[PDB]
Amino acid sequence: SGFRKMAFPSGKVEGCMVQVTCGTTTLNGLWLDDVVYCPRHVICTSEDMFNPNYEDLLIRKSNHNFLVQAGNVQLRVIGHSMQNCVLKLKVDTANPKTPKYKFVRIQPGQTFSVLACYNGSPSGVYQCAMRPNFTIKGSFLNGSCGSVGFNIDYDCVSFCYMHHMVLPTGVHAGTDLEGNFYGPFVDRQTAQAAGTDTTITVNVLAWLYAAVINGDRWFLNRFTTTLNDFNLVAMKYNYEPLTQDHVDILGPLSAQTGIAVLDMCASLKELLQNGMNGRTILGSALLEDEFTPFDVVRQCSGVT
Amino acid sequence: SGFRKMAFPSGKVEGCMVQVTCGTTTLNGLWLDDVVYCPRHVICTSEDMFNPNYEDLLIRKSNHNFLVQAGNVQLRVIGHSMQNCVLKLKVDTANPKTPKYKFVRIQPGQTFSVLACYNGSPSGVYQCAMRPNFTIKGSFLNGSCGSVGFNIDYDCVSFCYMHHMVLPTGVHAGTDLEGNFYGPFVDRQTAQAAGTDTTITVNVLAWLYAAVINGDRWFLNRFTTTLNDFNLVAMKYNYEPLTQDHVDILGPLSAQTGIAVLDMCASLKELLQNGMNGRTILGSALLEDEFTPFDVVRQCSGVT
Ligand SMILES: Cn1cnc(Cn2c(=O)nc(Nc3cc4cn(C)nc4cc3Cl)n(Cc3cc(F)c(F)cc3F)c2=O)n1
Ligand SMILES: Cn1cnc(Cn2c(=O)nc(Nc3cc4cn(C)nc4cc3Cl)n(Cc3cc(F)c(F)cc3F)c2=O)n1
Repeated sequence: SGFRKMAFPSGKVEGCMVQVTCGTTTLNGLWLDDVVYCPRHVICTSEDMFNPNYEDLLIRKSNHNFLVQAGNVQLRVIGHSMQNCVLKLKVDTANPKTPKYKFVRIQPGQTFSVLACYNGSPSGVYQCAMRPNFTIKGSFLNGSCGSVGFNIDYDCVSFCYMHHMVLPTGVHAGTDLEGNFYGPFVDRQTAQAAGTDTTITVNVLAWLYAAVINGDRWFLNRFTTTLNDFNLVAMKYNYEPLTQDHVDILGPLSAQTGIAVLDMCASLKELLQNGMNGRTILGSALLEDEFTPFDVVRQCSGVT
Repeated sequence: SGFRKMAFPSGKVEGCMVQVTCGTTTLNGLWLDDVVYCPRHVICTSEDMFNPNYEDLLIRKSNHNFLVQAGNVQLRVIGHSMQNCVLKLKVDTANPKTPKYKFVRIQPGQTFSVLACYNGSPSGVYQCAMRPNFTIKGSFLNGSCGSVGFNIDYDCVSFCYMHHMVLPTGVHAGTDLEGNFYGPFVDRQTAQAAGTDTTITVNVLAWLYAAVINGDRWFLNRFTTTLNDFNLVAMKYNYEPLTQDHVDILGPLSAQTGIAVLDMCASLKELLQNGMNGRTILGSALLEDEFTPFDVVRQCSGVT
């Protein structure tokens, strides 16, 4: 009962966060086994940030230029290498708190938990989604560079995001853990613009199901639509088109609830055209698109 | 930049969660030093839950009736005692992962993070507020009894909530860690009703400040009101009355923003009377009342 923006427990990640300083530039890094992963922007002095030549800056550095602090313990840098936009600092000590992990790239519309960190120190946890324009609507202040996003699958942490920068619109941009940006951005301190964002339709439908599971039923009706008639309406309102694979993903919720996907699509059509008229769904007055079908199952049926 | 429902990192609590079984009844408990704290409802068999006589049930038990599992490790119960609605199971091993901690009772309107647990296993983290009617709007399934709420002050975990039960309306009720209920509830499986809830006015004002800090300014105006004129309007709309101490708490946000509290109160007056007319604030179409003034400072200025 109830429905909240729920993050994954963050303890397994917290013991991996460290602080990385290179001269007067400092940010967060991720310590797994005997490697520390962090944004390569850390080798920039303030003069280099606008237009860095990262290959040039890196060859001018040595291992002792890199200060890595894990709490009070200092870690000895014994090697360094660049992989796309991340720096890999080999250290002399393997992190005894290394969880089982993997590096995965997520798709637009998927959700993950962020551990926001400052000076190597975990500060807070929240859930967000990768937007279709490859930015996230995070909550980050100065000093959060290197903070990570992750999911938990049983025992295993899947890292999927490393925070790099803020865009002029206030949204955030970053890379996967192999250093490849999400979206068309580059790691330099310039004004870069995001493409126009759209609403994640399958998620809105997942959330309507969650509402029906929690006793909000006022928006349902008899009608059924077809994919094509729906998608014609979706596009007018800046919603991602719906596919057959989307419909199939919503299968478990369809079953548990007794409402066909195309049945629920007709309700969504109505909500889009007529609005909500001061009514709320799951305590919201807007259609919420940052819960996936898996988030709903996890919170309305049970997974630990 | 950005604004999210942010929870505290949960790692320090996660290593304290255990599973407590007494016959066929099972729930979560909190292992600190050599004590395990859990809801006393665990000594009820299914027949006892409607109208337990807890003093009777407890004397009929012995230490070996209590199965406590910390992951795979079983803990040896060497003593038991009841304190109001919580059971204290003394065990033979002190939890090596015990953080610095304290037990504090929170006031209505304050916020805290919940670690929702099942079978002793941490499942998710979210932030919520204690409502003025002493319930919380949580997200909990069967098996979450004993889950805890907490805050973090530097190094120190302040535990403030132990989850007991769900009410017919879908909201949740629990105790502090000394076993005293929040609100007029009792730990038995009967239908109990909550008092009528109200909106936490000081929090709504804290959130309007957060919006101004993040560039949402459309709702501001010239007018100033007085406490008395505002409180006259607040009460018509089921808002908690505002006090001088509330005004003082909003001091830091007033300063950082250049907008007097009574200035912001006039905007809130307008929003209450005219509504928002399809505009949003911080991505919400409702006035949000579950961020305290301290939550806003923490997320818009910086505290780790
Ligand atoms: C407001 N906000 C929201 N998210 C962010 C993230 N972020 C950040 O934390 N820091 C950045 N630049 C740095 C300045 C430094 C000054 N010192 C002493 N050390 C510093 C280290 C960093 Cl990383 N930036 C900007 C930024 C970071 C990049 F990694 C990048 F490739 C381009 C950029 F423009 C930043 O966005 N701040
Ligand atoms: C849907 N929901 C939302 N929150 C809750 C919390 N909660 C819970 O998890 N369990 C409860 N009763 C139990 C049944 C058991 C069956 N077995 C085998 N073991 C059990 C243990 C418990 Cl605790 N309840 C009900 C409940 C729990 C109390 F602690 C109480 F004092 C009165 C109550 F009515 C419950 O609300 N479920």
